[PDB]
Formats: sequence, structure tokens, C-alpha cells
Amino acid sequence: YKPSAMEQMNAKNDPNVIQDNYRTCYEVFVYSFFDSDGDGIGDLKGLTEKLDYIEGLGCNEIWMMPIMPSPSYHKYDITDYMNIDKQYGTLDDFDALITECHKRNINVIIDFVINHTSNEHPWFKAAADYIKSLPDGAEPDSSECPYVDYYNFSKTNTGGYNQLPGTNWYYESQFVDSMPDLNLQSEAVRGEIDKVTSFWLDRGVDGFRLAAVIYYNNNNQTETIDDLTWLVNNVKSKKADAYMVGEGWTTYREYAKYYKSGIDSMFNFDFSQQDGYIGKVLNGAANHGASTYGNALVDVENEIKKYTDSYIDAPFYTNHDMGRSAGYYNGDNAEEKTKMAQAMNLLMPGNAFLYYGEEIGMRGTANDETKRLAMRWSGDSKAKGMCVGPQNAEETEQTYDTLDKQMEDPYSIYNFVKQTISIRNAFPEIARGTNTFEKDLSNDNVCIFTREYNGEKAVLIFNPSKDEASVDVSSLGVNDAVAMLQTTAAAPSYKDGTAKLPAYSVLVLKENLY
Ligand SMILES: OC[C@H]1O[C@H](O[C@H]2[C@H](O)[C@@H](O)[C@@H](O[C@H]3[C@H](O)[C@@H](O)[C@H](O)O[C@@H]3CO)O[C@@H]2CO)[C@H](O)[C@@H](O)[C@@H]1O
Ligand SMILES: [Ca+2]
Repeated sequence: YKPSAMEQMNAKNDPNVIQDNYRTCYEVFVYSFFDSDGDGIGDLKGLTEKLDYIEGLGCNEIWMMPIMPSPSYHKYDITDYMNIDKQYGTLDDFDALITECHKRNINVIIDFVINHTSNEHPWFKAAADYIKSLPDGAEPDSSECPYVDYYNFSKTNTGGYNQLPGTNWYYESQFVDSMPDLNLQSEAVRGEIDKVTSFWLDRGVDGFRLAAVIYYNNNNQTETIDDLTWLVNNVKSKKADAYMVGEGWTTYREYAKYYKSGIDSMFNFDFSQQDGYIGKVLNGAANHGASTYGNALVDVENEIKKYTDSYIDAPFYTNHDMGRSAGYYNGDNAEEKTKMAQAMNLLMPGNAFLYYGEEIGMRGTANDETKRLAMRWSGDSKAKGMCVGPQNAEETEQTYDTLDKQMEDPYSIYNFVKQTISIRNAFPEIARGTNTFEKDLSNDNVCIFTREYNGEKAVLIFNPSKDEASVDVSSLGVNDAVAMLQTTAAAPSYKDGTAKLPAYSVLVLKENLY
């Protein structure tokens, strides 16, 4: 193994990992990750066995997709909020995972799905049976069945209601009939969620990913923010440094608003997907090339600032609900783009997220199942712990090698992402600093930022273009080049205030201030 120039350069910078809520988070689908008992389904024991891998990648947080009992493979429709799904193992396996995570200073985030339950959840079964029991006269009585007010039942088909089979009643189920929506205005419901947050916090959970936060109270954004506020306070009441990140799948003008709840993070969705800011810039669909990435960072930061001066952005770029990054880039320098997309994701301010498999450029988009294929550990047929993945996934042609092979390749996507995360772990200002887009020095080819945290300043220079570019950054002050990312043998250079970046590369400087 012969290390690239970037590897040698970046290694000379000491890790500076701060134990707070600005981390690098690996999002795992337990189902498709690593199988410990040989049934082809991934499990908690399997995840535990692969913590050396995740830690070696440089991630110091894990978010698992839902781990509680569910009739589906994906497990977003929950039947029991205080156990583990039998396919994943037991509560004892969860306890061991937490212990092993904390020993490695890795924090654990669980997917917290309270906008709906499964229609097989006992609360709904009981409400449904009760509703069906009522004579024509009717009008439910929550003293006879309190669960009737845990969900929204009506004789009227408003928006997102489905029929309760064999009756004249309907119930709210925005996503699908098998996912009835919880009434989060119910004090009884809030009482139940209280017990649930106590349960998971008491087993050493560090935070929550809040699913579907903008659908907490259907179309009523006021009640939704009230609901989120209640939840954020319920959690922080019990553990002050508990971390919470909300999924608000919408534009930034909308998801900025949810920061009024006091939540730490909202996922930064306008930077996600093929047609998000990162994707558009790399595929040449942006009005101002590289500088569009600058403008977008500033516009979103400025929007959030309307609501809070005290937050952690959640850049993620891709997740289990979207086509994998590698599928966004085809033809000439697709690999270069695939790498740089993750530089543009992971070197953003706040708490950065990496979806499992993105570090080896896994492909898959045709349907949701196909976005959640088995982690490609190895090419070997019968390697221990390989997962079969979801049963209804479409055919998908991969374009990059398996992980074992990528580790051995100094110019693999894996080694690039690994290098990216090392830069982030070396310079706390990248995640925590105030962000300044140096617009006067940026153009369609290069994008320049200064990051300032507690009197330390760094300069980030991205070249997400197919063209070599030079920039005079001497106006920013006296700088030293400390880190870089290269997508080919061509490496960034820096001399006497002039930076030269080849196509698809990054250069990091420290400013010296006297
Ligand atoms: O029935 C209509 C839709 O059904 C399918 O969508 C599934 C998703 O595959 C599944 O992951 C889950 O979506 C959750 C999503 O992953 C999560 O990030 C978000 O916070 O909550 C979602 C709901 O819990 O559930 C839906 C609904 O069953 C199908 O793939 C989709 O194309 C259909 O439109
Ligand atoms: Ca298994």
C-alpha cells in the first residue's frame, strides 16, 4: 500500500475530536449491515462487531434506522416502543452495543417515530375494536377506551384519512392505511411518549432522530411546532446534552421555522438529492457553478438565524429515502464527482451525516428497498456476515468495488471519504466555526470559505469543476496549507498566497493572526 500525497499531508495534523454534539454520524440500516448469526439478516450483534470499522472510518456517532418491533423490513411502523425487533436481537444485545459504543466515544442516536404507529400496535387494535363495537348512536367515550383519543377517528374523510374496514369510521393515516397517525396534542399520548423517552434514555441513548417532524399534527404547522417543542423539552428536561435532529422534508424557508422548537438540528434537505445544491453544482446545473454552493450555505444559515443563534446544522446529502450519491454521476469523472459530493457534504458546518455504503459508492435508486441494499463488505460469495438485503429490491448494476478492495486502493471513494473525515476531525472550526463565503474570491470553478471558532481560522477552497483553477487568497492574510483532498494523482498546491487546485479537489489552510 502506497499512500497518496493527500494521505501523507493530512496525517501530520493531530486529531482534535471534541466531546460535544458536533460529530460525524454514520446512518446504519441494521437489516442490511452485518449479520452475526448467519440468517442473512443484519442485527445489533453484527453492528457491534463492526464498530472498529466505523471508528476507523472516523465517525464518532451512529444513527440506526428503527430497531423496535415492526411487521415490515424497514421498521418505521412500530408495534412496541420498549423492545427490540426479534430480527435485530434483544434488549441485552442493545445494552452491549451501547457499552461498546461509549468505550469508543461513539454516541448512539435512535430513530424516534412518534408521528404514527403500526395499525398492529396494541393501542390501535384496541381503539379499532372499540370503535367497531359502538352502535349507530355512537360517539366514542375516552373513559371507556382512552386509546380512541390516541389516534384521530372521524365519520368524515378529511385529508389523509382511510376507512376502518367494515365500519362508517375513518382514521388519519397520512403515509398509508397501515400507519395510523398519533394525536400528539393528547396528554395521554404525551404521557406514553414520556415513558418511552425515559426507557431509552435510561439505557444510555445519546439522542434521537425525529421522523416526519413536519407531520406531527398533519397540516397545522402551529400545533406541529407546539408538539416538537413539547418533545424537545421532555427530552432535554431529562438529559440536557441530549441531541435531537428533525426530518423536515421541505425547502429551507420551511424547515428553518422548525428551529423555533429549540431542536438542535434540522436535516439540511436543500443540499440533498441529485437536484440539491451539491448535485446541481457537480453536474453543472447551478446558475453560478461552485459559487452557488457558497450562496446556498449563506442563504440557509441566514434563514435559520431568523429563528435561532444557537443550533447545529445537520448536513447529510443522501439517506435511506433517496437514490444513492453514486447514481447521480454518470460518464466522465463520475468517480471524481462522487468523491467531491461527500467533501461538500461532510465539510459543511454542524453535525455531519454519512449513509452506510456511500463511502464505497454503492448504487441503487429504483425503489426504496433498492436504496437499502446489503453493505458490500467483500466480493467473496460466502463471507461471514454478508446480508441478503430487502427481498423486493430491483436489479442494480454497481460501478465501484467492494470495501475490502477499496481499503487497498489509495484512490478509492472509501479512502477519499476517510481522508475527508480526518480533516474534519483535525479542525474543529470546520464544524463549529462561523461561516463566511468569500464571494469576491470565488467564481464558477472555485468556492472559498473562512471558518472561525474561538480565535482559530481555516480557509476551505473547493474545486468542484472539471477545470484546474488558481486563486489569490493573500487578501485573507498569511496562510499555511495544512490539508487537501485529491480525486486523482493531481494534487492541490499552495505558494505565496496563490492556491492551485486541479479538477475535483479541496485545499485547507490555517490563517496566522498576530
Ligand atoms: O405506501 C406508500 C409508500 O410506501 C413506501 O414508503 C415507505 C418507505 O419505504 C418506508 O421507509 C417508510 O418511510 C419512512 C421514511 O423512510 C422515514 O425517513 C420517514 O421519517 O418516515 C417515513 C414513514 O414512516 O414508510 C413508507 C410508507 O409505508 C414506498 O416505498 C413509497 O414509494 C410509497 O409512496
Ligand atoms: Ca442475523
